[PDB]
Amino acid sequence: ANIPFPRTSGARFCGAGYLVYFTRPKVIIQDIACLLPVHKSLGELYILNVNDIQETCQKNAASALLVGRKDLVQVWSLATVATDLCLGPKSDPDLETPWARHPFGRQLLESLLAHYCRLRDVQTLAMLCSVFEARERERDQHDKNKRLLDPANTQQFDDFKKCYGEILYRWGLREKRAEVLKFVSCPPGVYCSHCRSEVRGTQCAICKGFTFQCAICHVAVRGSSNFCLTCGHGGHTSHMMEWFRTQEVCPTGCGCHCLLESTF
Amino acid sequence: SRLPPDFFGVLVRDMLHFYAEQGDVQMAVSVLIVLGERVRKDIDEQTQEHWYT
Amino acid sequence: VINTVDTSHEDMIHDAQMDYYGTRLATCSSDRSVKIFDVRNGGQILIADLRGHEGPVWQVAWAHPMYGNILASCSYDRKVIIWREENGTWEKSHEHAGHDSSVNSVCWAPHDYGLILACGSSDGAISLLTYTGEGQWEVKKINNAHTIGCNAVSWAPAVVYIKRFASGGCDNLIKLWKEEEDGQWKEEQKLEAHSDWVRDVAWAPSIGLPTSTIASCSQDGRVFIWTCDDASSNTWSPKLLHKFNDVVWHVSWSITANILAVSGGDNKVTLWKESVDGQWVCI
Ligand SMILES: [Zn+2]
Ligand SMILES: [Zn+2]
Ligand SMILES: [Zn+2]
Ligand SMILES: [Zn+2]
Repeated sequence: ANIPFPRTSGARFCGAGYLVYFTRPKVIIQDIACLLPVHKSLGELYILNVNDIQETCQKNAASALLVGRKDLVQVWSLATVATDLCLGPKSDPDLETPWARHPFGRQLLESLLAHYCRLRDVQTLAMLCSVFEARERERDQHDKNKRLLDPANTQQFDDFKKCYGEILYRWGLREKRAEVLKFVSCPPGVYCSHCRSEVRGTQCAICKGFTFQCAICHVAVRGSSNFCLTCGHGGHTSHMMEWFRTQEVCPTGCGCHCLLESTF
Repeated sequence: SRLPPDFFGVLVRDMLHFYAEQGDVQMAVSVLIVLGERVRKDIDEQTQEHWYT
Repeated sequence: VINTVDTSHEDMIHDAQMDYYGTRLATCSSDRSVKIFDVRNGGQILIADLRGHEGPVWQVAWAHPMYGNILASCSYDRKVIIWREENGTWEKSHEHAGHDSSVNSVCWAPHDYGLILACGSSDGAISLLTYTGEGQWEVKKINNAHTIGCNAVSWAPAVVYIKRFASGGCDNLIKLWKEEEDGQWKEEQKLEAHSDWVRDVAWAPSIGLPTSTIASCSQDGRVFIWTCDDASSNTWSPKLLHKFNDVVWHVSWSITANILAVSGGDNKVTLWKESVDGQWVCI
């Protein structure tokens, strides 16, 4: 008629390192992970600091050694030597030539990036773009010139990080996804005790006072907290963590088993 | 595997020319003498003579 | 490795797909049933034996975990039926049967847009179901899609929005679509290099390279790779990879779009990889 003929054999890529297929005579799951540029172990062992980069580079070089990435130990050592604080740019354009104009800066970064783009390795691209982020018409051109990443290609550098974050979410590591996504350039009613008003914040606007008061501690809460939806009593998070570890009543003698109301 | 045989063979030449254009032939000549034979057959014969002289 | 699983079904198996994490496995069959297993550490455990869908099921498609546990399942009975997992139990949630003929393909949209499911039936139309909130679904149809009927659909990766998918059908022409500012799903282009019948189409994931890649499969047997890297010229150049001796059924990409797996009527599964010279070799 018009319906096509039934399918009886197929194969799909599922997960981040798996293959699912079935054939005419059962379905089996084969771990096709030695066929992909990315690596699961490196994702678990890669650290990414923002204060000490000189330690990040060496820590990742050791991790790359532990797995057998000979080509990557070179790259990480080169990044280590090319990112010292000794090569900091100066504000005046006439004082010195920047390190970016040197052939061992931007021109070598773009010589590694194109090679890895051809090899199609998101992991290294995303980790490299994160590490290397740190009259008057002239001063503007100088500011554009003293950077190791071209300011006219920010989009690509961001989508690299985005795709790697999605991969890390697939694998199952949620802290290391936030750490990576932290480098993306673009961005993503508590009652008061003095006037009984709905104030949105840690400080009131009528009496200009603290609105939230710890229900164990009675020191004003300005940071993180949690509370029950119905009773509306809560305070510092560790305080309730200790309290509710062994009891099941509202600490202010309210009568609610907040464990059954706060947690859905 | 590894990085390709000569992946940086086109950057040391640019570094040498970069240093020689500013008038700093000391660095270029010293690097040429130290390296010896890995950068030798890349620079034209009439440029090494100029830099040495 | 291997994780052998016995289906314990009574008829043939038409589709099989795993979850977004590597922990569950859904199976369609020809017994009007959809069995959800739990493939962890080799376990062939059972969690559900969902029934209904009078005809034989043909395809399944899991949703993004950020929206919870959902599963779309089309079949011959011209009905798409959608599942959830409430309080640790799988149940029928909503059915939609706005198609005269059998619905052949289902494909979820990228999660950045939201929760949109595209279903193309054999009556030459595409039905898009949008989750409007509070358990409400909005349906917008595209009548007179293909001369005979659509067979497979695919969604393009989201870039910085312009929603855009790609459908193929029994008219031997691959079509592209785009949603206008008002909401009109205006046609943009059409590609014609096949001969017999296109069965499955697949659009490559993006990792930032300015290049869009679409695979295709024909009934006579030809996998054509439609590269296009002209930025905003909207020009596509077909290529070829082989000419088989059967009906090519399905093609699937990898997460980094470097390996293609093609399965057809030859009762075999082949893998492929692009070489440095620009030719596609097996492995
Ligand atoms: Zn107040
Ligand atoms: Zn306290
Ligand atoms: Zn209370
Ligand atoms: Zn309570």
